[PDB]
Amino acid sequence: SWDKDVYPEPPRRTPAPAPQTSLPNPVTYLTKIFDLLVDRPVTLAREFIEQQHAKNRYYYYHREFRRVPDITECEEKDILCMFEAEMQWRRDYKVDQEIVNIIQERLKACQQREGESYRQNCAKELEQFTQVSKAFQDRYSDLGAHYSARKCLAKQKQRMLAERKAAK
Amino acid sequence: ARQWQPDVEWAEQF
Amino acid sequence: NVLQIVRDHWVHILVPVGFVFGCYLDRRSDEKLTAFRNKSLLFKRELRPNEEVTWK
Amino acid sequence: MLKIIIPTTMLLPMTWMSKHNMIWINATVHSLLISLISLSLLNQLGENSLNFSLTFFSDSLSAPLLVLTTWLLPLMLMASQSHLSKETTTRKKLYITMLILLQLFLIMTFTATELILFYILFEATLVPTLIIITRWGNQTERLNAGLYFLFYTLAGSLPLLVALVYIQNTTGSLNFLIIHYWSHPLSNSWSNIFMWLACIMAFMVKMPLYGLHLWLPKAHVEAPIAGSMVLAAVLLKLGGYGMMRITTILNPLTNYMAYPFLMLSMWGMIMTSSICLRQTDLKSLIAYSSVSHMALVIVAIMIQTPWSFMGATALMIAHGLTSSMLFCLANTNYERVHSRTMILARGLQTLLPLMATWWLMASLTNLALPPSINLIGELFIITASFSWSNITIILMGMNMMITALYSLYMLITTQRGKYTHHINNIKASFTRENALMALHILPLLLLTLNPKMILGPLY
Amino acid sequence: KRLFIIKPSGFYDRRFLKLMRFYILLTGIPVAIGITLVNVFIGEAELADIPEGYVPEHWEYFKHPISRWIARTFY
Amino acid sequence: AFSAPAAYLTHQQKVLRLYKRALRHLESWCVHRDKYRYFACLMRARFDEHKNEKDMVKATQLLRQAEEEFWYGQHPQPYIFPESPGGTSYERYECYKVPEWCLDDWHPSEKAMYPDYFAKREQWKRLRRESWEREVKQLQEETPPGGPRTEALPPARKEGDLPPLWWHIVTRPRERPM
Amino acid sequence: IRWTYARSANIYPNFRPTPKTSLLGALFGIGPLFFWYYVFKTDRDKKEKLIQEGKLDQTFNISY
Amino acid sequence: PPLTLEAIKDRVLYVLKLYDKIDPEKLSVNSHFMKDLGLDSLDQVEIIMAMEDEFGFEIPDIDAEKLMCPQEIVDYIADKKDVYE
Amino acid sequence: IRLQEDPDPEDENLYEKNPDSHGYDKDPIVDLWNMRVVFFFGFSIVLVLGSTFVAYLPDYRMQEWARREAERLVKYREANGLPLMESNCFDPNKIQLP
Amino acid sequence: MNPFASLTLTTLIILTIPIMMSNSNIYKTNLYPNYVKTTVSYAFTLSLVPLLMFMHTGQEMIISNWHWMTLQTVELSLSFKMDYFSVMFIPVALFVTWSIMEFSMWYMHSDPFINRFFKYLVLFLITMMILVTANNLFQLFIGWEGVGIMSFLLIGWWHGRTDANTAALQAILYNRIGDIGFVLSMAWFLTHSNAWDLQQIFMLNNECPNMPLIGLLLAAAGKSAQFGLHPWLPSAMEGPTPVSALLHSSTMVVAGVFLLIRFYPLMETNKLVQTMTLCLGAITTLFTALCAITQNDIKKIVAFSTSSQLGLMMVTIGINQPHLAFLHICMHAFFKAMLFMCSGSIIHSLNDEQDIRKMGGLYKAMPFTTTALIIGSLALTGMPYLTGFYSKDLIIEAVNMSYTNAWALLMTLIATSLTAAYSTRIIFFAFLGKPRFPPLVLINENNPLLINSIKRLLIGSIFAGFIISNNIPPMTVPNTTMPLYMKMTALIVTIMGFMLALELNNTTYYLKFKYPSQTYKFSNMLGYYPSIMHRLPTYHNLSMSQKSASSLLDLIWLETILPKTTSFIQMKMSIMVSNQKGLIKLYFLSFLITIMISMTLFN
Amino acid sequence: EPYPDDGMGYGDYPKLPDRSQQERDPWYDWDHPDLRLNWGEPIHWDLDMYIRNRVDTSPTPV
Repeated sequence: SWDKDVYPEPPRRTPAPAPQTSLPNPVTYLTKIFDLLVDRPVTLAREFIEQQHAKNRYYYYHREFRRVPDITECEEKDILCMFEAEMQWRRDYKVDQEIVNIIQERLKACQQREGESYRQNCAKELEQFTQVSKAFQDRYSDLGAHYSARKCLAKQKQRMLAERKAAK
Repeated sequence: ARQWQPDVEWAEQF
Repeated sequence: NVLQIVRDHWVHILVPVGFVFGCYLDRRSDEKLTAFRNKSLLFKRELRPNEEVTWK
Repeated sequence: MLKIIIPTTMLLPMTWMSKHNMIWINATVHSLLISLISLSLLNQLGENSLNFSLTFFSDSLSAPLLVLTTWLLPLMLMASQSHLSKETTTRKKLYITMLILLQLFLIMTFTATELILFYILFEATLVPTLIIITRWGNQTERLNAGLYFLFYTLAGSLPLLVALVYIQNTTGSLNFLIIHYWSHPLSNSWSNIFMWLACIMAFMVKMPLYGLHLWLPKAHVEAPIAGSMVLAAVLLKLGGYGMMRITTILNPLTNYMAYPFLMLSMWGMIMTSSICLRQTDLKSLIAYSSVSHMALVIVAIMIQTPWSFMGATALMIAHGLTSSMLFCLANTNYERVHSRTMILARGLQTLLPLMATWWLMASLTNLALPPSINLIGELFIITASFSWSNITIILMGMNMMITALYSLYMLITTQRGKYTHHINNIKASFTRENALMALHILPLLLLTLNPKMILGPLY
Repeated sequence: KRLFIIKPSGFYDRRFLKLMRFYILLTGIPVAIGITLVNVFIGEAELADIPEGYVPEHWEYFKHPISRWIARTFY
Repeated sequence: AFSAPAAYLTHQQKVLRLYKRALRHLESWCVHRDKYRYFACLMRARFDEHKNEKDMVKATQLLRQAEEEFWYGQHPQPYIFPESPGGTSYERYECYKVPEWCLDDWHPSEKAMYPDYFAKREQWKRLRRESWEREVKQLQEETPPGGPRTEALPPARKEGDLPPLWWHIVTRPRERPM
Repeated sequence: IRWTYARSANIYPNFRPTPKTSLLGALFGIGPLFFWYYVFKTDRDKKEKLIQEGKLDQTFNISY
Repeated sequence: PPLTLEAIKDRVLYVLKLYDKIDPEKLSVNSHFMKDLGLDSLDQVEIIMAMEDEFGFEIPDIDAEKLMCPQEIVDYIADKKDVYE
Repeated sequence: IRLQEDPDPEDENLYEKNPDSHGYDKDPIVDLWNMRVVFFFGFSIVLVLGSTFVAYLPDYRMQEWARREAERLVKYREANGLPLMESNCFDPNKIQLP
Repeated sequence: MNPFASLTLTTLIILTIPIMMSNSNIYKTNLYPNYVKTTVSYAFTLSLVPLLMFMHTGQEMIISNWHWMTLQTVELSLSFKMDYFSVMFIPVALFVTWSIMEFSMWYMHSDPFINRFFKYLVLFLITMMILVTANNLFQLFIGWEGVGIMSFLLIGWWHGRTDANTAALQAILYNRIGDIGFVLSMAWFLTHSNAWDLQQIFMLNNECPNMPLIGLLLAAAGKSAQFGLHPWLPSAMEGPTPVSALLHSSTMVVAGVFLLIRFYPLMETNKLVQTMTLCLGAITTLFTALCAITQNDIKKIVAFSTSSQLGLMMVTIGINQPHLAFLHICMHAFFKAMLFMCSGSIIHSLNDEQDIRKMGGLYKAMPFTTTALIIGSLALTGMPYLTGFYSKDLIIEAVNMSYTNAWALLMTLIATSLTAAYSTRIIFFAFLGKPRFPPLVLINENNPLLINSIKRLLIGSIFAGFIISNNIPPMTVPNTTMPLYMKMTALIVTIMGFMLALELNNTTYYLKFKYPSQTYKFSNMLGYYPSIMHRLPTYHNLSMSQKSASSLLDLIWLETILPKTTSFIQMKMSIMVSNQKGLIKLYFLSFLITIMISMTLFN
Repeated sequence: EPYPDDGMGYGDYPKLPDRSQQERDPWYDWDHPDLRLNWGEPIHWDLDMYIRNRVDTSPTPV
């Protein structure tokens, strides 16, 4: 049920069977035996369980957090606003970690899927992960074990001052 | 074996 | 022989009663800290009909 | 947190008013139920701590330690039953009361939200531990060990009290939440340097640091089985918990000031693991291994990186379980042969087969066979140190090799070879001892399946 | 020409193993059966967008049924 | 079963031990039986050549030189009997050996499985318990005033008396216990 | 018992600060610590210098 | 391989009979090599080596020198191999 | 030097009086009930029920929530051409540089 | 494709069922070993299916079934890499384990804890399967350490033997010294590539640096008993012969070569690491073959041959020919396992006699074992169109036809000659000649288990190389054209070694005695590496521990510095303060002094 | 012979010959067979180092 856009997979191109020999193919008969002995019972069991699940269907919801004022707009020593903003920053930290995870999963799946042509046919995913890794490292790397919204803000300010100096 | 308890020599030091 | 059983095995009621009492006192302390029950900027909602507190 | 605290307090009246026959049974049952209650604390919101009240809060760091302490109490009672059988009812009740007071103090220390209250409870643990060691120890050196333990810890702690009062005066609050949220950076001045030293040194003493670890071997060797179990599993971990908590205040100076303690811990781990190779007493060997693992934990804390902190938490829990189990396994042999000399009892695998398997599992965990939580913590610490310096791998790998060597040397000497001929008092292992070893081992192996529970807040 | 084999008493270790297995299974087998029944019949919840004007209860944000029950009962 | 050692090894015993060591190492070097027999007869002739030397100093010097030759000519990997010290099977069955005192700790149900054996064991226990006092008395009587000057133990002087300190030798675990 | 006592308890009572004991203690106790300080400090300082000069590769080093 | 006492005696007498210096006819279980037969010490060493090669177990030198008789060799082998019949 | 009682022999094996000692006490009934209490309330209850409680503990760590939010953000940003992860954690405008 | 994953996972999971049933009554019953053997045989039969699917369509897969834990941006999950290496090695290892267990049933029948022996063997197989079928460095480490621990347990099967315990500790020590490199590689990959999965590691590390490859090389040297860490494998023969044949002969030792093969894409980039691997392989081959030449224990000879073959595989890796290295692993499994089983049969027949000098004239006494050993030795020495010919002949030809360190190539050729030499040694001393074993003759090879177990491996040795080589897809460009002498170099060297070994062995018959040469002492004493290396470092480390860390610092100097000195100062001050004089005249003067000093100092 | 009085803590303990337990005669019936040691015998200061498993000082062929 996973979204294809979030988890892209290249279209599957499977060569058609083109036997050139009289000898029976063992894999075909073994696979038919597997289908009959295993796949059919498994499919029937899953059919029964899915019927049971459909009999009592209940839903769970994905929580939505409204955006709250950031640390930049929080006054000094304003522990309420600082607490709200820091919790928001931590949630965003987790979300960015998950984003990096998704891109890395794309990377590994591409490495496996392409095969011996991984170096060339996986370039786009590698570029995506390179961009994401650079962004993530700049935003969150080196903050330390006691990472806080204030420290990330200070790092961003340091980076911006360095950029202004580069502007000269 | 039993837990060591002060002897006379140990007591005499005090 | 109940009188005998309870008279010499009543000590087994102390700690569970302690758990019950601890739950009660913790709920009281939650009562004390209700200032921003629904005054946050994240979970602040309009009380749904037939509701007086969001228990927060 | 009162859901746990109040029942623990009620444990004392139950123990005192229980019948002479039923003291151990009631204590064990209700302590186990309390431990079951503590498992609720493991459910931790990722972003924020569980702030139960102004006084008490729990996070992904305190929760595992609280669970460990609550679990440890029943195992301690089970282990201590045997050697206290001759003792009078009042003394047995006093021993149980000391254990219960220790659990209460440790729980309040772990859940306390104010550094001054944490200090009061963390120092308060000395009294029950000191009483246990110096009243129910079996050797003449129990008194000297108690003096060393008490004075090392107090000499470390008192400057911490002065520093905490000074912080209260300057920042205005010692509540951990406020300290974390405000947390102004420190400056590199001699006064701030000495404040950093005052904050760190007490926990550095509690977590046996090379040069400040002398108390640990004496105390663990000379203490009764329960006291050794608490000291290894929990009392050492108080230093790690405090150091992880206290490090927020000392942000910048930690880089400059870490090098002495970092070098001391890194070299001391090798030194103590080597010491274990040539030790002639089983308890002393276990204690020195504890010292080495806590040195790894100290390195993790000083580096101040998220992976290092996760490894530190995992290692703390895993080591507490493994060291307690090792002490209990040694105590069984001590009770049977009434000596702690490793050479005296040999070939015990033939005589006591299942205890041999318990020893094997404990030693494998000690040498960090994956996917043990011990290995998870050690590996995370090792990777964090590798980021800190690639050269760190040499010492850490050497320590891993030495740890494997000494663990399997203990296993080979005690449980392998020909049985000591003259010793005739070896008797079939009791269900109690095997149950204690299983209660130690099974939670440790199970915790591997879900390791996020012991990976700490930074997870 | 059978010869007696001198070995340590195995009754106690075997007894402990039997008791440990019995006490583990006493609640495991019921627990395993309960888990299988719950998953087979009650099933896991389906993710659905919050209907407009509805404020879900805290337990309604977790997929698994037993997790929902734990969240409702104890948290 | 090992006999008590003596304070020193006599010159004859040292020569005999050298002879045995040389023959065994030669057999190690001479894998095939025929070559071994030929060179072994050679070695026997070598010993016979100075078998009858009258001067003890000369014989001692000869023994010393022969030992030096042996050390130079020792096989780097001499053959070791499989169960001998250094052998592949030395102490292999040690773990299977279990002391007799362990049976006393058996649960009564376990002892029930082998009733006749435990009846015989009780008989042997009675024999030891009765014999201990007389054995101690005999050891005291035979022992010289200074003390035992050798590890050798006296045999039973009179009928109805077991050899002193006999229990562990008699009841030693079987070589292949299984 | 004598072996265990001599190897644990009797050591300090029969120890006297001597030239050999003092020098060996100094060397084998504090010597290694300063060697490891030199090594780690030099390595760390070099790493920090490279980072400052932007001449170190951390392209995918996003997990410290 | 029960290795009964009679088998041990038979094999020891086998080895000794195949020994040229010993004349087979006068060889007996109680024929001391030193006294009844004419074997010297080195012959004692050789015979002990032959026995240990025949049974595949090494007789320690201290015990080896004291045998001085075939029956002694048989009983010592029985003791080492735990032969009770 | 003192009148003291002889050192007690090694504590009598609980097996001798009761072969099925189970340890835990001299009295067999208390031994059995102590073993039963330990086994039940630790193995059956704490380990099995506690392990199940930990295994199905509701995900308040927000791992699934984080994954869902990340999926939404990735889809939206890729659709709109915006970079997958912005380099600035906080919007530059709000910051007032010195 | 759908059946592939299910069958591949079921093959591994089926093995665990006997371990789970160890708790049940079957463990007590005699049926447990047969049940374990039957489980292994069924697992092999199932494993054949995925292998056939791969042969048909190259249906490689990666299965991440369970998500263990997500650590910030790093996800650790249980992932199985069902690629060519795993899909082929699983059947070979399962077949070898099947034969070895059938043989063990006969060999270990007398052993009281036979059920424990079989259970430990199944555990080792499970750990090795984890090692082979791993897509994460952490899961591979689980397999690595599990194999090490199982080797420790099985090698010291007889706990009574002090030698066995020493061998187990030695194996653990050397393998841990290797594992230092494994930990280094894991740390480097996590820190730089931010992943422990092989796929991301390959993707990011286009040009792999040196440090992680050197750490992997150290781990491979530790597991495969390369020079400097080689002693543990020969000492491992202290364990029961089935344990040696299964783990320390054909399956466990190959782990390091398998570790390097798994990282072959990274290995190609770095030239220095390839050269180091080649040199280490050459050193191992030459040294181990030379040591084996003069060894008088059959198990020792076979173990040194295994070490030399591992060195040859490492050389193949150094030549940048990994798939040939994997093929050599596969074929060595068969023939070396068969050889060790034959040695076990000889040992059992001759009442636990392992010295070749005491074994002779067994060619007719044991016809089937003699046939199995002859076939195995021919395959090991590269006899054409046997299992060895398909792997070793290609390895030699590729080594010649490539840019190579000259001494490495010379050493490899000499090593092949020495392999022929020691095969001749075993055959000549044991099977040929006149019987030198003790009089009572108990030779009886007529056991169905022994005969069938050796039969399966004999058929595999004879025919497997052809089948595997033909079926596997071509993975290297062949060295089509080469000088005739280059092509025949392997046969020429092997035959020369055969001739020289046979000539020297015949000279032993001659009634001439010469005192040992220095070279013979060097070879027989294993190069003196054991004598000096196992004594000088151990003595210094333990003595340093006791003399310095335990006493000079812990018990003397630290105590003197912090505690003792402070206590002494306090005691002296207490003696000063409590002068115990109590004279009014004395301390009232102090009052006067205090008053004057106060007036001056404090105004 | 006592250890030299250099303040290293050996004190009265005898300075026995530095021989590994392997060197001791295997055939003798030692009180403790595995350790090749006798009851009441002075125990070498470094016995744990010199046990049969651990360092061996036995004479070598070369």
